[PDB]
Amino acid sequence: CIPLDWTCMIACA
Amino acid sequence: CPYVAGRXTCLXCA
Amino acid sequence: KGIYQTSNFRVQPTESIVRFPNITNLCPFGEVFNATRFASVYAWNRKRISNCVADYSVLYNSASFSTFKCYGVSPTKLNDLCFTNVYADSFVIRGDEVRQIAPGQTGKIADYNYKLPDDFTGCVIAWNSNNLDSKVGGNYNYLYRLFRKSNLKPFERDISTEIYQAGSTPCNGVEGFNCYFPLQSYGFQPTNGVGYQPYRVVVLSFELLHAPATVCGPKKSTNLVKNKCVNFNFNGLTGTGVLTESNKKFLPFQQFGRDIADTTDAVRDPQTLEILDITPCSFGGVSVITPGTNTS
Amino acid sequence: SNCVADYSVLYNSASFSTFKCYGVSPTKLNDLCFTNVYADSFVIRGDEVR
Amino acid sequence: QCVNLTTRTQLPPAYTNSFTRGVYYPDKVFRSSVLHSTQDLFLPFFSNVTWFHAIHVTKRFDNPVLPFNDGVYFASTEKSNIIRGWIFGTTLDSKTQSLLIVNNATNVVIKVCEFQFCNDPFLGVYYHKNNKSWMESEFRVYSSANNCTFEYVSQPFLMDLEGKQGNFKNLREFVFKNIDGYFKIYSKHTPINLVRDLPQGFSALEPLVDLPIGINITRFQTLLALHRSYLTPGDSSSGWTAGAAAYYVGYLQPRTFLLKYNENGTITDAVDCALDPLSETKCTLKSFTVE
Amino acid sequence: DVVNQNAQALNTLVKQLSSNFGAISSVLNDILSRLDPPEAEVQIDRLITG
Amino acid sequence: DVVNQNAQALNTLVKQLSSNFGAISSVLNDILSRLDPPEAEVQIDRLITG
Ligand SMILES: *[C@@H]1O[C@H](CO)[C@@H](O[C@@H]2O[C@H](CO)[C@@H](O)[C@H](O)[C@H]2NC(C)=O)[C@H](O)[C@H]1NC(C)=O
Ligand SMILES: *[C@@H]1O[C@H](CO)[C@@H](O[C@@H]2O[C@H](CO)[C@@H](O)[C@H](O)[C@H]2NC(C)=O)[C@H](O)[C@H]1NC(C)=O
Ligand SMILES: *[C@@H]1O[C@H](CO)[C@@H](O[C@@H]2O[C@H](CO)[C@@H](O)[C@H](O)[C@H]2NC(C)=O)[C@H](O)[C@H]1NC(C)=O
Ligand SMILES: *[C@@H]1O[C@H](CO)[C@@H](O[C@@H]2O[C@H](CO)[C@@H](O)[C@H](O)[C@H]2NC(C)=O)[C@H](O)[C@H]1NC(C)=O
Ligand SMILES: CCCCCCCCCCCCCCCCCC(=O)O
Ligand SMILES: CCCCCCCCCCCCCCCCCC(=O)O
Ligand SMILES: *CC(=O)N1CN(C(=O)C*)CN(C(=O)C*)C1
Ligand SMILES: *[C@@H]1O[C@H](CO)[C@@H](O)[C@H](O)[C@H]1NC(C)=O
Ligand SMILES: *[C@@H]1O[C@H](CO)[C@@H](O)[C@H](O)[C@H]1NC(C)=O
Ligand SMILES: *[C@@H]1O[C@H](CO)[C@@H](O)[C@H](O)[C@H]1NC(C)=O
Ligand SMILES: *[C@@H]1O[C@H](CO)[C@@H](O)[C@H](O)[C@H]1NC(C)=O
Ligand SMILES: *[C@@H]1O[C@H](CO)[C@@H](O)[C@H](O)[C@H]1NC(C)=O
Ligand SMILES: *Cc1nc(C*)nc(C*)n1
Repeated sequence: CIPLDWTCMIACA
Repeated sequence: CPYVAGRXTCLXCA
Repeated sequence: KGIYQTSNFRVQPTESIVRFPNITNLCPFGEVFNATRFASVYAWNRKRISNCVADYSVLYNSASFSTFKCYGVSPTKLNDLCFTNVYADSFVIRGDEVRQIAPGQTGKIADYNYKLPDDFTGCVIAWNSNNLDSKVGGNYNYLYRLFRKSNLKPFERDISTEIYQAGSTPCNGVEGFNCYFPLQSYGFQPTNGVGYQPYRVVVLSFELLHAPATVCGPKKSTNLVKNKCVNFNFNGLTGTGVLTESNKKFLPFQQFGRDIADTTDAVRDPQTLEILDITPCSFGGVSVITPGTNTS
Repeated sequence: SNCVADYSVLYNSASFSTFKCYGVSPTKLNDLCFTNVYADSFVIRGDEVR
Repeated sequence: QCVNLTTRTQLPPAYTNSFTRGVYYPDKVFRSSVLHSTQDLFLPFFSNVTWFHAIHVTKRFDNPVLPFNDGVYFASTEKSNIIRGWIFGTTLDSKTQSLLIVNNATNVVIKVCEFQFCNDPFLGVYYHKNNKSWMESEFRVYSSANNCTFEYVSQPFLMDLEGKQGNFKNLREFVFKNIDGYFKIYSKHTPINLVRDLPQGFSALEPLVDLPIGINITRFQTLLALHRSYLTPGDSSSGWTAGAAAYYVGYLQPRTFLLKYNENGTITDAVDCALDPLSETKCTLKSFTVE
Repeated sequence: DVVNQNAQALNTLVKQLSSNFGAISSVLNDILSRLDPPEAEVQIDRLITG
Repeated sequence: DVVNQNAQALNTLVKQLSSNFGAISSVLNDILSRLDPPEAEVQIDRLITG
């Protein structure tokens, strides 16, 4: 998984 | 009792 | 004789449309209201409720509630709505303190253990649990906070066990004279009078009609018809209008769109995630031209 | 008269089943002062508390 | 295990200007082509915000315990992913509950526990010369965690740990609120290219998560990651270097803002109506232009 | 100025439909979707007066 | 008469602040020091409308 940013993974359970 | 009377969560135990 | 303004041209709706999300499972009524263990009121448990049908009529077989009071919503409207950000708070208190589970209450529970906000939206459910939480010789496993330096904030939980200083001399972390453990045990016996019998309390909190929802009432969804005057029901939001396809692009956290008059003019359909404009059916001025009714 | 209405001392022993205030919110009682205080006390049966 | 870092060069605190930053979406309602007035906890326009540094030339590693007040605007300018998360609580020891949000280079871990936090909490990346790999090596933020009620681990991801140099490439903005037992987080990530300061511009922060934590928060502390290699010799308290990063802290207060929604529903401009009489005139005229 | 004043008065009338007037919402459908006819009557009477 | 009428209108506006408008008091501070924000909202909304 390559996120757009790590901060968008805070709301990704 | 989890405690003796007057101690712990049994402070109000007469 | 003259010309007279009348009402604007009205179009009546032809059919009723219900659009709820694709939701199959039932809500965990057995897990919430029929749990084996309940939390203490100082360490009250909060459980998230999501992706389920709130068909509360399944509680009619097993459950009997002595208290059921809703605040931001009428009880007879609960089947027609969808609920946003649902949480269930569960704890055990004595019978005399059930009245303290309400907004704007004082007392030791409402001050030191569990506090509801002033603008609380949701329902408070309580029922007697003497046969489950009382035992011969006394059940002392349920605790409450008797001592605190200040009142709790709404929906705040305090599970600290520091020694309370009830006098002038410091405690230095040990018990003694005017130095008490802040948590005290309820004494629940089956021969206690009502008022000192244990009551299980479930507090449901939710938001309504402002956001995407995933907990819904047991309403069946119809088909989506467009370009006609209909009565609609989008996730609990009712109304009358004509639904057309929209060019608006909603952000993923948005469910409804509003205009300058704060009326809902756009909605995302919960099954097919398209944006639909909402337009009122009635439009256009009408005048009648007459001679005298004594003439014709 | 001439006393501090610190009702939190009742939290140890009292356990009321009815507490209803009329001209005042119960959360405002700690911040107020009271003019002509009288306490009326009697005993009735439980059906007549309403 | 807790390590108290040494060899930090002492500097006076720095300050800068948050020009029009910190505006977030106040609700979840779509609006378009409208000027909408709302009252909420906003960072005021042209406010005096505190400037913190992580740099090694001088040597800075700024993770002080800061007050929370009524809400925090947090903005960080990074290139090598140095800011990893934050600590929220009151006493920040085992007597009270605290909220942990942290990126440990693979997941985002959100925990609400009675942490016995370290006096100098940090994360650690170690650089290998033999196969040129930067690896997550240390996690030294707490010594114990007991009696705890909220746990959340995110989906796994891949994040670059290389301590790059040059200009700052990422601007990450946050608004933290703690209202009625809910921890509300708003966020916005924009790509940037600048040297030292907080950029001037407008970007509306979108809602991220509402955490039902139910704890008292008065103080907060930023978690940073340091770098260790052969270029940094010594023990655990001295043998380290800091990658280049900076972060900015502002405070929210009740304000009335006039938000501009464009044709596509994006908040593109705002007026802080209590800033000056000209902005108050803009607010009462419901217009960004005054004749 | 005559044309602008008439247009401004009509647009002010349109914009004043978002006033709550002391009710829980300025939206009739939002009130009627959540409340039974008695409390709905209370809120709607507030909106009608405003 | 012009001066007297304008002075009388402003003084009447000042004197009309003592009207209760159906609320329990005409004093915002007396309402706020006795009631919590839910019923205080009802009384203050009555005073605001008046
Ligand atoms: C609530 O929980 C109790 C206990 O788990 C359930 O009682 C069980 O019911 C089944 C079938 O009726 C019996 O076979 C078990 O022996 C019962 N267990 C006990 C301990 O009595 C009860 O059915 C549950 N009620 C609901 C509505 O789920
Ligand atoms: C939230 O935490 C703060 C900080 O611990 C609490 O403020 C303290 O309150 C006590 C008693 O009221 C005082 O003796 C301290 O001096 C206060 N400290 C500070 C730094 O303000 C506050 O009471 C807590 N909030 C709640 C609702 O318990
Ligand atoms: C890091 O520094 C802190 C404070 O400078 C140390 O905390 C002190 O530890 C001593 C011994 O355990 C105590 O007597 C003090 O009361 C502590 N002070 C505070 C403010 O907590 C800590 O031990 C140091 N850590 C290491 C690993 O050396
Ligand atoms: C970052 O934290 C997460 C959560 O604590 C770690 O994921 C767990 O790692 C342990 C140890 O390998 C496993 O037993 C668990 O099954 C993992 N849980 C999940 C949900 O993945 C993760 O390993 C940490 N990463 C680093 C680099 O420290
Ligand atoms: C298991 C938790 C379900 C939560 C559903 C939340 C949305 C619905 C809110 C109202 C739920 C009704 C509660 C039970 C009502 C019982 C009625 C009665 O017996 O008088
Ligand atoms: C002994 C007479 C005291 C007179 C006090 C004057 C008025 C002050 C407020 C009245 C408080 C009455 C007791 C409230 C107890 C609340 C505890 C509970 O809710 O269980
Ligand atoms: C990389 C990954 O897992 N995802 C899924 N997302 C979730 O929110 C779960 C969205 N995303 C982001 O990078 C924000 C991609
Ligand atoms: C809901 O179900 C329908 C089939 O009844 C399907 O076509 C639609 O894509 C679903 N919507 C979702 C899963 O969001
Ligand atoms: C910002 O605050 C600091 C500390 O109060 C002060 O020294 C500095 O002058 C302030 N800057 C401005 C521009 O007001
Ligand atoms: C080589 O890289 C791997 C992972 O990239 C690392 O675990 C290992 O320690 C490295 N080799 C040496 C000798 O350090
Ligand atoms: C907190 O944890 C300690 C040890 O883990 C335990 O002794 C104590 O009872 C706990 N307090 C609670 C659960 O309130
Ligand atoms: C709005 O979106 C459309 C297409 O989605 C685009 O062509 C247009 O430029 C956008 N407008 C603005 C102001 O960004
Ligand atoms: C057995 C017992 N235990 C407690 C805590 N209290 C009483 C009165 N009795």
